[PDB]
Amino acid sequence: SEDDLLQECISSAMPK
Amino acid sequence: PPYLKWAESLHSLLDDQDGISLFRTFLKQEGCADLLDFWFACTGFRKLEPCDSNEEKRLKLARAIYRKYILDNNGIVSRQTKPATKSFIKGCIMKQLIDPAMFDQAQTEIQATMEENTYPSFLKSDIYLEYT
Repeated sequence: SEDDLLQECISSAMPK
Repeated sequence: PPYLKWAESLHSLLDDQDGISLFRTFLKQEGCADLLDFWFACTGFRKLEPCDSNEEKRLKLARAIYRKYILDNNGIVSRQTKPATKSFIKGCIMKQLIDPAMFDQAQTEIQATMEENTYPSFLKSDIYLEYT
């Protein structure tokens, strides 16, 4: 549905 | 030393951005970075609260994760997740009943996949060995 939406989701789960 | 902690548990590796970066580079070269991206996507999805204001974003996100990693049964994540697990996820998507933990089982299966093959291979890889 959107790589950009997935990227935002993935970023929110990163450490720090 | 961080690099030493990464060899003690996958959770330690994935809790360090340098570790994540190195590991993803390794996975990318091995053609399976989707395993890690999916793992983080499930975590990111789950932390979104199921309130009215987030409803539309959550549905679009659930669909996105489903479409890229679960839909076509040919991608590496899809190949490494169980039929019944994917069935349940598809049902949540179609019914629009998307509980925050709906991808939990799939995430666990993918986590096991990494622990079983790529994680160990990473710890014995040139990339890791060189970094240390």
